[PDB]
Amino acid sequence: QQALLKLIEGTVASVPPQGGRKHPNQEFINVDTTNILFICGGAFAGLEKVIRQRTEKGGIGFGASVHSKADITKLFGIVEPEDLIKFGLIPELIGRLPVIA
Amino acid sequence: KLPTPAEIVANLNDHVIGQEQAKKALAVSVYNHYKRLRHPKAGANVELSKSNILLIGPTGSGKTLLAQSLARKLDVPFVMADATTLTEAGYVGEDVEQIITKLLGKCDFDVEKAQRGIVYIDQIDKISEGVQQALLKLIEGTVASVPPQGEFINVDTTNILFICGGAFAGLEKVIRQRTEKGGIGFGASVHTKLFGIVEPEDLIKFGLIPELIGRLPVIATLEILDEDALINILTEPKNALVKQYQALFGMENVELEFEEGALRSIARQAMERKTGARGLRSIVERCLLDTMYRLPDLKGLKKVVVGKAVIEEGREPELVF
Amino acid sequence: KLPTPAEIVANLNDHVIGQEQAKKALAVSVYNHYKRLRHPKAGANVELSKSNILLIGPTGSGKTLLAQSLARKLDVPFVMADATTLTEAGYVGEDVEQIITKLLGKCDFDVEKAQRGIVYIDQIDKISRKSDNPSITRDVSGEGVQQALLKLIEGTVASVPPQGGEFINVDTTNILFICGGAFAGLEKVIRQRTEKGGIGFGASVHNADITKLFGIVEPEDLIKFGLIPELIGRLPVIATLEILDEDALINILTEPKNALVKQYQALFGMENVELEFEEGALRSIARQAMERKTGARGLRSIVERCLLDTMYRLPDLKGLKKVVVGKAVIEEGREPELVF
Amino acid sequence: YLVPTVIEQSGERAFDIYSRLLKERIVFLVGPVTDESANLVVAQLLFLESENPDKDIFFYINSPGGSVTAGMSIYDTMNFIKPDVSTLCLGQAASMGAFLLSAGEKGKRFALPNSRIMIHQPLISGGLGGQASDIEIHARELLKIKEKLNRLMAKHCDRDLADLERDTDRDNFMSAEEAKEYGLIDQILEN
Amino acid sequence: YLVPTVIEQSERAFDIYSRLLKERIVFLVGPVTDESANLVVAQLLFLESENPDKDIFFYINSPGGSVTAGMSIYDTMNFIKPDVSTLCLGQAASMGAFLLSAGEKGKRFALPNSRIMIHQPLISGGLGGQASDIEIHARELLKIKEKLNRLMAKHCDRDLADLERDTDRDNFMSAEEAKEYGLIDQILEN
Ligand SMILES: Nc1ncnc2c1ncn2[C@@H]1O[C@H](COP(=O)(O)OP(=O)(O)OP(=O)(O)O)[C@@H](O)[C@H]1O
Ligand SMILES: Nc1ncnc2c1ncn2[C@@H]1O[C@H](COP(=O)(O)OP(=O)(O)O)[C@@H](O)[C@H]1O
Ligand SMILES: [Mg+2]
Repeated sequence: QQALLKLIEGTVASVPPQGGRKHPNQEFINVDTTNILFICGGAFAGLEKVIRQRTEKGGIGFGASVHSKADITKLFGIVEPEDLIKFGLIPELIGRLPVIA
Repeated sequence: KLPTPAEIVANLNDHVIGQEQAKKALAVSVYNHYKRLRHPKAGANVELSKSNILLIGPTGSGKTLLAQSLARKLDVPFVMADATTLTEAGYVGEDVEQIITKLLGKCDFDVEKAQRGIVYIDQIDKISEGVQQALLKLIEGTVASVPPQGEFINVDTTNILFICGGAFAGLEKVIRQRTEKGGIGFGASVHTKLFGIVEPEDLIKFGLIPELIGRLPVIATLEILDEDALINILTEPKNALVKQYQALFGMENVELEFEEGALRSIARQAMERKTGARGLRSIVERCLLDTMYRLPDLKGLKKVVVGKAVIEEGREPELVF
Repeated sequence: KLPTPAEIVANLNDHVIGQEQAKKALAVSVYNHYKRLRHPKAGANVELSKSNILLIGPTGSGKTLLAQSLARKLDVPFVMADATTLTEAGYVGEDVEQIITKLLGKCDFDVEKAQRGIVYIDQIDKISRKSDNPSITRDVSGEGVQQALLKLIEGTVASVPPQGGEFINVDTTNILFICGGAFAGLEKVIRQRTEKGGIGFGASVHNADITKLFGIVEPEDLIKFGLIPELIGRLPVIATLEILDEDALINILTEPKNALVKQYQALFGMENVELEFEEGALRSIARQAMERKTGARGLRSIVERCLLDTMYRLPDLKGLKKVVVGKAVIEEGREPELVF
Repeated sequence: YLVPTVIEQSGERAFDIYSRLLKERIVFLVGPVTDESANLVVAQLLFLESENPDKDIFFYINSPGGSVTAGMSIYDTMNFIKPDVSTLCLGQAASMGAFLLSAGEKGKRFALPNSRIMIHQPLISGGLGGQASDIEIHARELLKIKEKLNRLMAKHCDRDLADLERDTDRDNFMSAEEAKEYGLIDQILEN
Repeated sequence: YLVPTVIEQSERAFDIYSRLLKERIVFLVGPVTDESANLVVAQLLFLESENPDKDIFFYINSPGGSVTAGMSIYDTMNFIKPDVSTLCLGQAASMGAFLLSAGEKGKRFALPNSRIMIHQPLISGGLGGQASDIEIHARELLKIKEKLNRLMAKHCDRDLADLERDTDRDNFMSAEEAKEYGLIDQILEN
């Protein structure tokens, strides 16, 4: 995630010529990823639980307010960065992915 | 032209014995694959996708032999890969398309032949994830680049047929967990038919990633070779061990012969090692080393008879002059 | 004509002591290969595979001797390669084509003889596959050499420099490959495959017996060691060398033309001192060398450390005529009996 | 008691020493035979049959006896399950302990050289209170158990029922050699 | 009691007795019962499988206990291939002294201030019921008494008549007296 932060946003990457790894003793090509569109995707399995924890907190006790208790589709449709942070994504990466489809 | 699914099995029975269900399954899938590769792949037509095969069977059942026989029949190149030769850490990508370098080298690096070839992956069950992800990304359509034959070469593996196989040892208990009443009960099922009813949830519980199961729609099962099939294997096939060693003795003036009890005993010995027809060669060579060293010295010999006592006991083959 | 296996082994005994099963295996395989080439009626459906040989065994067991004796007897284009010098084609070192070049040079570049010769490759266990690299630019010395070697062991055509300074096309379909090496991890691989043991009264409970372990090697064990499966499948004949016992070590100590005993007797022949060993001394030297687990190489260390306190004094001792090394000199911290 | 923990090499797995021995098909019957101790033996015998129905199960017995019904649950489980149940006498096999020892697979019943094996008719399988009609019923049931035990013992030992009726009348203590001659065990282990 | 936890570097957390079992040390502490003897047997069987050649160290601090329980340990010690060295800590009395003398000859040890006591067995069980039952249990106790004295005489390289005299009543011995008697081979100091 940290290595993708600078790559997703504008930077000048140093890539190998289709031949080898990313070494110090390596010939390189400069590529500007400023105008390169990135589309990240993944099946956040445990995300529905996080969204349900945030939207149905409630509480325990005689004096507490118990909140009502909507499957993967409905919960994903209301996902927020807070849930993606609790899931494991760093905020620096979510800020670089403003559109959430 | 192209061999029909019936002619494929006809020619494939000469090299492999048994496993008729897997034979017809491979024949149908391969015929359909190489008919799809003859479709008008342009215009407003339907973009056709391939159907891979998953061969589940014991060791020495003939999975690799089935794949190689199909390849020899259809003039396509073939290379066997091993999922055990792919490491978790490291560049799983860099060595997963080295198989493409191997396949290209088998066909003079002509991409036109390699892109329509066959690839067998050994020990598909021994990787029960990075290796699975790479095999999945490669089984699906992808353009890989490899070094030249001496500039880099491109290979699109969408049209390459993949036949994965392996001996799923603990799969039968995964199946029995849902097909039978109980395992440890007094009266409760204490212990290839159940391999024949294998369903995706069993392979997933075994530890195969679901996306890999999704690209292996054809599941064929191979039955263990019994003491009878291991005798035919010794005599019937085009490259039978008896035939090979009879030719070795036949370039000289000595006729090699086996007793039926010798074939049956040597087949039982191979079956006792849990390796199938793979162990037949070692025990046959052990049995015939009695004479292959002495035959150079023996003069006036005309035929050699290999009895069951040579295979079972420390007996010498009968030398009749 | 073609030397028969009995003749082959009868002359291997002149240089290699022990390892009878391997001498039989090598002799039979070589005779079958040469006869198969002389009678290519096997062009029929029977696909008699090229019976290549894999020569596994401990250090000092006699792999490099079997190769040399087989070479100098067969009277055939024979080369001895070392996988420690082999490299990938695009890097510094010797690519696998230099072996074919040496094979041509061994036959006056008459390709007809080279295409039917033998290629011995020592230390092939040193090019095994390994994980992605520390020392990472490319695993050049490893799997790349295995693949370039496999491309030669199976029927292909190599292009090599001319006889003088126009490349020669050499087909290696009929070139026999004999690979060898001391697979140091193979005993652990086998001991993981077996050695299950057990617990309880009615169960059998139990230094690694690498002799019987090597005697039960399977192709998958060599795959675990790091060899590519397609190479092992091309090496069907597997010759195993036992650890030299006391009697074989004694014979090596005394019988060969360049035995250690004769070497030191001539080393003392530069002086005028006679060196004599007792039968018990040879027995104890063989036992101590077998305990070092270095094969016949551990024999020189014993004979050198037992004579160290004597070679230091021979030029100073005047009037000395004979020195006798007894069992006490080897087993105990004693001095050989000096005869003036 | 503190049961030691041992490490099995495979990764590593930590076992208590009895679960480690169960992994190699060793089942212990130590102390009196109760409903709970007998059901643990039955649970282990059932479990080991599922792990491998062909491999022998080793039943180590160091028991002064116990409940007949509890011992019969072990006995029927031993005879029912497919794998042979080898029995070994450590220290002592008395009463139902000697019965279960003789109940092992013929040819695989063992005893250690200084073990003590004792056979005898059963005592109270339960109190005999209440009315004379209740006492008559419990006396008849005890006699049926007595005959059943002697009959099964005679079958195990290849002896006549009349021999077991004599020899189980009072506490019959036997060395390992005497039990081997009697027919309770097949071999005596030394090393 | 709280058994301390120790860390083995290789990390693996052991209780201190499992850690010592890893070093092939088996403890017999307190009375010899069916349960304490079977733990010793389980440890002896386990250690033979780990290494049939290495010595097993059997540390004994016991006032005695059941004869049959002690015999399960005794036969296990003699059966298993590895030598079982025995060491007396504090005391080895009754079956504890028997198991101490049962160690491998040359490897039976005692600490300098340990106390070793040998004696004929007491009740192996009550002697109630009828005179016929009492006769049977008396005969069985006499057979055990002779068996113990015979095995003790074998361990100590003494005559059976010597052990019959000396085990008549509680015979307390220092480590030096037990070494002279033949119960132990050496006395450890440092
Ligand atoms: N079987 C043998 N018969 C006679 N001499 C032997 C034998 N084995 C080893 N020697 C002695 O050992 C010396 C070197 O042995 P050799 O080089 O053949 O071992 P190697 O198998 O090549 O060892 P490594 O695998 O370490 O290279 C020779 O000079 C020879 O005298
Ligand atoms: N059904 C079969 N018919 C003929 N030969 C067989 C058969 N199964 C195995 N073999 C022989 O066994 C050897 C190795 O078998 P292999 O292809 O490795 O089986 P698998 O791929 O199932 O492990 C081959 O040389 C082949 O001749
Ligand atoms: Mg060498």
